[PDB]
Amino acid sequence: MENFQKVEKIGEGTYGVVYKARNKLTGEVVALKKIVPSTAIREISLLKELNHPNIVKLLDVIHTENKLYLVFEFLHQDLKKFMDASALTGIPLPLIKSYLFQLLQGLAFCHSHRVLHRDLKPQNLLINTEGAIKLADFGLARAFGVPVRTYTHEVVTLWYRAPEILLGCKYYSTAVDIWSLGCIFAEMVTRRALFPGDSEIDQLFRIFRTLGTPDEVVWPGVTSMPDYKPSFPKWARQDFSKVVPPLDEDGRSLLSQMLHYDPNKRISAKAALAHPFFQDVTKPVPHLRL
Ligand SMILES: Fc1ccccc1-c1cc(NCc2ccncc2)n2nccc2n1
Repeated sequence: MENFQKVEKIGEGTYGVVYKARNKLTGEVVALKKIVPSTAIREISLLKELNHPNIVKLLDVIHTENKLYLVFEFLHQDLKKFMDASALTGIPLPLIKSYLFQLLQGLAFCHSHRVLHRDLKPQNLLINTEGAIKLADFGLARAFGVPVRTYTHEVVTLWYRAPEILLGCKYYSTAVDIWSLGCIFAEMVTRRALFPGDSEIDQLFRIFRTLGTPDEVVWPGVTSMPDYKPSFPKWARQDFSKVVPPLDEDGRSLLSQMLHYDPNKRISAKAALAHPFFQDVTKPVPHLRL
């Protein structure tokens, strides 16, 4: 750690403080994350090779005196701040589309290596002045787990959590990231979180109020999952035209596929990239005030 000068705290992450820092040597500006069982070290070490333009680069791992630090490529802003700033007029559809397209490429690459994110949210989707967006903290959930509360006791949000996780599936898949990204897509479009649950049941019931209570017809095997209760209320599914106006039919079609209940049938990142919604994708440059 003597090789880095902390510049400022840029966030309180799931696992510890996140700092902007400078490599006293090279002068490189990085993000430094404070987080060790050998299994966790091996998993993190493998992430050093999971390189892609839409994945925040893991530069190095420092483990000294039993304290662990991850060193990442630095990006200047997150999607949460950008959405808050763009709220009066909303993020233009071409930019939402470019961001969704890029995020799907990051997911497709990681998922091809069977690496999950598991905790996508606006706070870990990072943007630069060039119109790129990148996913931060990919693979960390498998290495360290996803706790109920962060190191600062902050509640880890449930808003983007896939229903199979909430229903107690032990061996959930890459589909959980597609669900989270669908929730984020809806939020960019409407300027409001889609499912802002404040407990596991409120999260689950919010999903059900919009998408309908799942049953054996739409999700074969759902009634067998650990946390499924036959006493869940039965809500009817809402039309997406009500849920995400004024998104066009291509976007609604893709969203509906990203929010399928049955994880085996939820669209993959690779298939989503081919959806007609991306026929006219471009790469606009966002207005960033840093
Ligand atoms: F991914 C994260 C989760 C939670 C907290 C921070 C992060 C977080 C935030 C950033 N940069 C964005 C930024 C820059 C300056 N001020 C604020 C944010 N960065 N940059 C690389 C990793 C990272 N992780």
